[PDB]
Amino acid sequence: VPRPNGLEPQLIDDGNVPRDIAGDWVYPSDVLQVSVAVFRDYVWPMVKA
Amino acid sequence: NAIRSFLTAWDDIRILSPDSAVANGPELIIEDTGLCTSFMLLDNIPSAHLTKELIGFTWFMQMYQMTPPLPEGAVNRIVCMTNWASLGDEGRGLEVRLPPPTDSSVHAYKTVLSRGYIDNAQFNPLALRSNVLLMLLQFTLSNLKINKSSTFTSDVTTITSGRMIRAFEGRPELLALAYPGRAVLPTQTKNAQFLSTAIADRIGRLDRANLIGGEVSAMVECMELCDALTLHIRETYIMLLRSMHQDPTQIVQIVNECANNLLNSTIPISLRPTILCPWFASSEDLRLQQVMHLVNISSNTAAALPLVEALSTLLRSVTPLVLDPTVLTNAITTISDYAAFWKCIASWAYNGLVTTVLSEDAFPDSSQSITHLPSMWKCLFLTLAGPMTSDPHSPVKVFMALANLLAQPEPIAIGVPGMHQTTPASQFSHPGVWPPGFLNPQLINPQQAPLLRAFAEHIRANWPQPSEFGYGSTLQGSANLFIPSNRMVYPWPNQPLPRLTVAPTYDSAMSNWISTTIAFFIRVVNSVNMTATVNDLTRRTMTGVMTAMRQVKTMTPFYIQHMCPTELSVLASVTVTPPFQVPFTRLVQNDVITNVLVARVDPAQRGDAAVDIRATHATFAAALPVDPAAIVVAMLCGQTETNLIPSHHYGKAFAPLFASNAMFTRNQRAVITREAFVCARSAVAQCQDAGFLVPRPLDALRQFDVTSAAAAEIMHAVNDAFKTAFDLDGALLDGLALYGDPRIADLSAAYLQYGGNVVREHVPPGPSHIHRALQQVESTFMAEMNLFNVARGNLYLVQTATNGNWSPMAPVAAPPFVRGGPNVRVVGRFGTIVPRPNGLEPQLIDDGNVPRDIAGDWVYPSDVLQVSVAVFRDYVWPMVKAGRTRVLVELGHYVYTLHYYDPQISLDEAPILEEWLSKINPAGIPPVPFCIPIPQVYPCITARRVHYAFTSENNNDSLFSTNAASIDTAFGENAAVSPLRWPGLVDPNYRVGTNDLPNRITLYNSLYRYNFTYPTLDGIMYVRSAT
Amino acid sequence: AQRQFFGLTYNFYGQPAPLFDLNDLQELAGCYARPWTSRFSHLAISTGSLPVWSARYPSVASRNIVVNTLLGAHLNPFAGGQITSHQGITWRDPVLSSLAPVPAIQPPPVWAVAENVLLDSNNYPTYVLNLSSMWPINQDVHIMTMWALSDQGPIYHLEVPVDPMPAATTAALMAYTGVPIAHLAQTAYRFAGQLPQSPDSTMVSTIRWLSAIWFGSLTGRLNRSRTCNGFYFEFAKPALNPDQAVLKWNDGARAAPPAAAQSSYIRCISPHWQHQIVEVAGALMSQSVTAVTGLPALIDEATLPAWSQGVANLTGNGQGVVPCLDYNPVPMAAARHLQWRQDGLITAAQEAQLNNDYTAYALTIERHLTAMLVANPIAAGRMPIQPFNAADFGQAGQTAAAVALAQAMFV
Amino acid sequence: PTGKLWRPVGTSVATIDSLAIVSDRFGQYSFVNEGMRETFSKALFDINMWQPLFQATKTGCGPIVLSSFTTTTSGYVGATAGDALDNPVTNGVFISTVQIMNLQRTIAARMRDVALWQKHLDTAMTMLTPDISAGSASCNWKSLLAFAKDILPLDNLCLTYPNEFYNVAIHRYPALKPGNPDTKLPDAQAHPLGEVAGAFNAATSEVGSLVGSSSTLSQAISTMAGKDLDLIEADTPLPVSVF
Amino acid sequence: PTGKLWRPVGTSVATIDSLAIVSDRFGQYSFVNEGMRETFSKALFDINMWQPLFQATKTGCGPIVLSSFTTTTSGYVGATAGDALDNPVTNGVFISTVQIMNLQRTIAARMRDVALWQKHLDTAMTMLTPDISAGSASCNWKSLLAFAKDILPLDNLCLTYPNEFYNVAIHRYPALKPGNPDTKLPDAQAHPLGEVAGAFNAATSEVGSLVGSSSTLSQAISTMAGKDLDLIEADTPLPVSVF
Repeated sequence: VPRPNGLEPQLIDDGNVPRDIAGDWVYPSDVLQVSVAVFRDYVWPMVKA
Repeated sequence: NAIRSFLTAWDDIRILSPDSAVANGPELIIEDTGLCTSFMLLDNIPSAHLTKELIGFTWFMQMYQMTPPLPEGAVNRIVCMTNWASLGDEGRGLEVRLPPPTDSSVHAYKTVLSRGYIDNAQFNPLALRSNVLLMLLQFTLSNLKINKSSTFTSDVTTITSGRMIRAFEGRPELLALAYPGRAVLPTQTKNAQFLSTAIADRIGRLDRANLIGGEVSAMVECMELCDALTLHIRETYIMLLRSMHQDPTQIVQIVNECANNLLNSTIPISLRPTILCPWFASSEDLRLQQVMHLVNISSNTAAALPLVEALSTLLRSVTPLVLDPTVLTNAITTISDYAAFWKCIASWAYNGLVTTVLSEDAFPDSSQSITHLPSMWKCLFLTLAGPMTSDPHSPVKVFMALANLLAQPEPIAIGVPGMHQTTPASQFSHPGVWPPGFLNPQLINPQQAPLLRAFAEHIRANWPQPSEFGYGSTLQGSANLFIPSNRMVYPWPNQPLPRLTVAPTYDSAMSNWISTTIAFFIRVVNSVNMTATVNDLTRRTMTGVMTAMRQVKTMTPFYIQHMCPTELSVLASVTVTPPFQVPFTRLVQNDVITNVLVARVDPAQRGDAAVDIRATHATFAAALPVDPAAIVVAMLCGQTETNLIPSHHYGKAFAPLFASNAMFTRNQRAVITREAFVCARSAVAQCQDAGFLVPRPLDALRQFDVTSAAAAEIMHAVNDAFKTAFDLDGALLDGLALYGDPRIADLSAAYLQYGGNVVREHVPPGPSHIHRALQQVESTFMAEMNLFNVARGNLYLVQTATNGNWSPMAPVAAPPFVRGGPNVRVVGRFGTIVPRPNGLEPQLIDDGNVPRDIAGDWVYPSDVLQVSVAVFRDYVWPMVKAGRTRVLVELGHYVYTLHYYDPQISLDEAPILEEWLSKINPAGIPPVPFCIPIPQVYPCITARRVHYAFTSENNNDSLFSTNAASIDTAFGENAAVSPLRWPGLVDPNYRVGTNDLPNRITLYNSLYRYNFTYPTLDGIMYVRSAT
Repeated sequence: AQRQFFGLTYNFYGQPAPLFDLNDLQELAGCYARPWTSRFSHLAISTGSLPVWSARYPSVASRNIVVNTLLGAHLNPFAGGQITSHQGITWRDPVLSSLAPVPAIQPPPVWAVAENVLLDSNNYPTYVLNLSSMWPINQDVHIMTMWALSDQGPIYHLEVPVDPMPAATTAALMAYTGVPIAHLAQTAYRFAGQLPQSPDSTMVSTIRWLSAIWFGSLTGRLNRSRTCNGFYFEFAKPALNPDQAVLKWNDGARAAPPAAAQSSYIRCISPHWQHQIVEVAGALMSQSVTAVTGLPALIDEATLPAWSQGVANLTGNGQGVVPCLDYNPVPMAAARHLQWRQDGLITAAQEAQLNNDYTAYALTIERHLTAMLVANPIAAGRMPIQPFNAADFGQAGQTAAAVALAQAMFV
Repeated sequence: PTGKLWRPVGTSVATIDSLAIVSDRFGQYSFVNEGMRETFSKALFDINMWQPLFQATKTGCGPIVLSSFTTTTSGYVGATAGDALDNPVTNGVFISTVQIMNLQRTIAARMRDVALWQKHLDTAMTMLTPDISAGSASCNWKSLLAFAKDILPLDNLCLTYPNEFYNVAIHRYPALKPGNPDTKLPDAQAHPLGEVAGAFNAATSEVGSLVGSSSTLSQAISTMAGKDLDLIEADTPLPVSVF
Repeated sequence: PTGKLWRPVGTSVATIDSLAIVSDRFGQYSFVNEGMRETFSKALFDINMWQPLFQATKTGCGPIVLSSFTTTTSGYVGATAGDALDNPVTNGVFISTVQIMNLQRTIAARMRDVALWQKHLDTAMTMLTPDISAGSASCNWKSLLAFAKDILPLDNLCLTYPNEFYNVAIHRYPALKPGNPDTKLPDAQAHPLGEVAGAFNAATSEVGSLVGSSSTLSQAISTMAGKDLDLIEADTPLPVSVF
């Protein structure tokens, strides 16, 4: 979920409560399959940093 | 278009939004930045060219002349004309332009029943209330627009300097009219004198900046002139919109739930001071929209079928299930398109508008034996496919088919009187006719009729147990009638899609049914009786084939019990027409819905009992024949695509569906049908004397009792007006005016269960904003009918030869003679002159029935005058021109039309009058013709002229002012500019927003210019992911 | 218009410096480090129902609770006249926009850290001589004042006249129909915080009429069958997002104007307001009114925290004060459902049903805050949670009196 | 309902223990049931009557409306949480303790005020038996007045305010009928504030006096049940106390 | 509210002076507060009871409904313009003076009528103590009747109307239970018009008699406050009058 005026895009966590990308994530593979388009656009630029 | 695109996350492909028409949306948003008015101050008689005197102002050298804010010249009336100062993009093609009182305003009063016989030069006095209601209904609809706020410009024009007025680019001409008082040239003249007392403060805009998003304000408070009536109508429509506004943010949840999480999205939406998403309709409304579609479809099966195929497509074009007999054929072949099926599941979603019965061909002629193989098979197919249908009588027709075939080997007595074991199975289609033996297997004997006591035993304990499931979102609004809110009713028992395995795929309700049946027939084709005609080899070949079917690995039984509910649940939300669905019932007999019917009024209060045509059809819903032979195949061969992650599949499919904002078209067409109803029901309930409780502000206007047939026209005029205003597609409300009584009270749909019980869903339309305004308008039409040319009160015809002063409208002298007064005789019906032999003069026939003589003064009820004008014009009319008689025609109201003349040109009025009598006939009267003298500015020797007409009530209220361009007036009925019309502009005790409405249409008010933005969602949409 | 706001800086809770560090200045949403016109900035673009809260900001009122101590830590003007600077951070110029690092060549005097500094407003002559530019600052400081004069929930102010809604009010309100309470707070605040309005402006008496019209709905008095003047708030299932309110319009049986004025300050004692976007919205939606129009009277010293005792021109103790009726979300909504059952909106079975579905929801609010206060103490540095203690969460004060106020406010 | 009003207290659904006497800075609101308003109104009514004498002598302070001591709270009103739960009253009319104090000391202070004047009015009124019990009987007003102008001792208060006492009087003695201003004649009927009560005390010729015969009965009924006249010749041991 | 009803003589705006007792051709409408209707209803109720004896003897004139003496006016009702201003009553029920006269002389005329019969019914009723105070006790009806057929002196009125007095009686003595017409047996319960009152006078075995013990107390309370028993050994000068 994206956030307004300069705020980190929250990555909807497991419990279903959007959390933030700068941290440690556990990607249930299946998820990563129907989601890469996103992964690569928000978490990926993050991992490189 | 609420939604525009939907870049799906997994697929990354932008799905953009797109006998039964394609439901389009109602044109809910029109707006004009021009003056909010529909009562212009058109001047009538032009000014006699005075010599200006004071010209425009003189800035330094230049001399700025400004356009006179108010109409100047002889006589300036207040001629009604919707959107006359309209300066917006467009307008709902439909208005009200009445010509100044000097012209035949008659035309605008000829909708309802006028068309056809009435001469284009006269209105129907009998159908006046009916014709004024429709005339105002167009004055409302016409004025249903939003007021964009335009662009202001700080005025630096002295007196009003500092005030922020409004631009008006479209046509700068308005800026003059818009603010009367802004820069008033001291030229002392009726007009200028008045405009002088204008409060500098009232002009321009009130509030300060306000919610300034970016640089423009969210909603300013212009002050411009705007007739309280028009300002009030729009202030109603602004509410109609807000009413159905939908919180943009919640839209994510609606989609999330309506799709069952299979599809989850996110739609960023910039919240603003302004924003307006008219996409929401309450369940309260959606039900009046449901029972509405129920009326348009009616008994007509052809209009109901479009609905079940609309779904039969979506269903099939989205199912993971792929039907194919290859496997089945192989299996069977050794030892030896499916619309029917899809039009059976999509048939359940509408079980209650169109049931699916079994084609009569399926049944095996009751006179045929069971030994007849082709027959016993046509029977086995009639069972395997039975439950698959939605006929409340299938469990019987099925059992019955076999009770027929073996009528001799198992001769069991049938309880239902007048019917015997050999009665064609089809025939049984009423919960009454059900055999008692079938209702209780015990009744049949095991050794008397083995197979039957075993077959009924089978059905009593095997026919699928109905069930249900929720569907759609909770923030949606049920929209369904009989079954609980946003929650359907399914034939077979359903369960959450279990991880495919050998268990769920053989334990389904249908698997059991398909199984135990084939099991049962295998013992039937092996009966001792069969021997008679069945060969030993072929009897084995029969067991060979029926077993192939039973053991065939069909995957549909699993789909129709785990995966098919999740489709309908969703598919039942993305459809412009929600699913009408009466409860399912397996064998419970007395409660199995016999009839389903819409009632245009609760039976109790329903005068002239008129059942719902639907009753005529045998089965309660449009009986759509489905072939068993086909359905069975489909049911016996439904393998799914090898690789199949239910998650990804259903996801990809329901993606394109939510891209087409067809879910919101439903909420929109809904809030307009509830408007067109609370307004239709009212207009037809106001023309009949008795009938549904609706405030009758127009009860004084003469209108004969509207029959059932007459209403349908007041009904087509209302319904047809709405469509034109909101340009809609298909039916809408005409279903009500095409059969039955157009005179509806309160709609209700109810089904009666054989158990002698009638559940009746009443569906009262929640407060119609449009109608609330209309009422306020009708209420105004009474206190201000002159602004529409109509005039109240009787017309006197006493000849008056005065050369002095005249004003037919508001006559100062006392009524020539009251009706029940001394010596006045009412002319009796027919008004028959009786010629008298010999010297005696012709005398009129009295109302007391005893002929009296003409010389004197009569009271002519317009009804009589219209059924003998010929006799009137040739006996009493002349006796009137000669100052001998004084008639007093009685018309409650009517359309007057006056002609101004030169008080200096002596002219008799008799001719200008008979022009009138001439056109009067039973079918209708032409506008009453008064002759008023043009107000002279300088003392002038007036000429003697004889006048004949003039009213009892004062009807010159229309007259706005006379000689605005003069320091005063010397002769004609002079009328200074009344401050009353402008309590806002003139009076210091005004109160922003305060009307007067019911009593007097104010001009310079205080409207509230809006500046709405229409967010158009287009978000990302992620599927669920295998696991 | 109006220029004379008496404020009060946030409490330190026994901590050395103000509860916020350097990073808070360059993290605020919207306009860089400009604390003015912030609050409802991170909510400018709605994505869904889920409440916007990250790692550093563990709750809804977390964004505001932080901009408060950050605000007071840089409020020498109005309380001293100077501009000062805290930890090398100061305002650009007299207009007071965003906060940049202390300018060289001519640095301001170092701010003397102090707890609860009374703001006089007139002490800074530049304010009145430049009102049309630094107007938002008045609305914001007022917010901080209402938040500072309470250790448990922002103290706003309800009212309602003796006579019915004006003719200009009913026409202005019929524009915020399908608008959740969360959004009404955003439109209300963003209104009174950008241009000097008048105390008797049309949009001011309507937004105030919209706040008190919301309290009755929150109490249940103004439900679907009892409107104040055709306006109310329909509440959805508590288990299905109870945050949704929306100002629906109907034509049912309206109530009646009270015999007298019901001016009364309200508060939410239960620390639940922190994570509830509905409570924070209801509070800030009312504060927008007391901004353009300073406190109608003084606040009661009856209870309140130990630091708001006898303020300059905010909290009194005499006869010119107005009592503050504080409530508790759980018992309030438990009494709100009880109103619906009385008139026949819900069945007697949905009475004890909605209570269990809500008390479970309010439990999630409690389980969340308690887990956040432990994660982010107070002695660490910042105060995104505000030390409420776990001994509370269900000690409902005179909530029963707030309900009796709604019954009296709409007879 | 009756008793003090209670309202839900603490976290939970309304219940028999949720409730707590809604006390506060004013004391506890006790409900003012229909009949209990009859008394305080009947008490204040008898004071308002003396309005013309309160202004004349600058005492008093305007008419005492009972609606100045009450309020319009709402909650459950009983004697105990348990039973108060069965009396949900909405916008009932309760009087707070501190108010139950004024309506008390006001009716007391005013009661003294009038009790005094009311005594002077009397030594002058009864000083000419304005009450007969069979048929009528007048006494030309001039004389009457010019007479009491004498008798009345120099320290009354009916000589310092004649038609300031007279106006109070007219409402207590349906004997004195004031002459109507615009026809300058009596009225036949006499309209004293005690309109009904005074009608039902007249010795009605059909039966002595309802107010009398009624009480002489309820009075006897009291004794009959009280002392224990019933059981007067009971044949069995009875504690002397029973006597 | 209480007192006579007033209305704005100056019209519309009702201030503390634009009022005036709304008098007229009927006298002055005085308000009939809730409790004061209890009396006139309780009085008329005790007369209607004797309905069967009024018809039998052609006297009376139908049942007396209290709704025949009142009206439904509306205005401000107080004791004086000043205080009447705080009692705006709409469509209250007032009884005009001339009416307060009939409801009076009617209840008086009828009261005589019944007072007489009611006396005959009694010399016959109490003439067989229809009242016990512990457990029950019957007396086979035939005998009872055939007995009083004797005793009762030839000038009673219970011999001229047996079951015209009996029907009046059944409503006053829950001892006489009439045999139901369609089961021709008693009723166990006895339903006399004084249903409640008669229930609350029975000597309840738990505590003597509520009607007794209640009064013997209020009676004593009267004295205690009255004479001035309080202050009985006060140590300070007291006017003999105080005694």
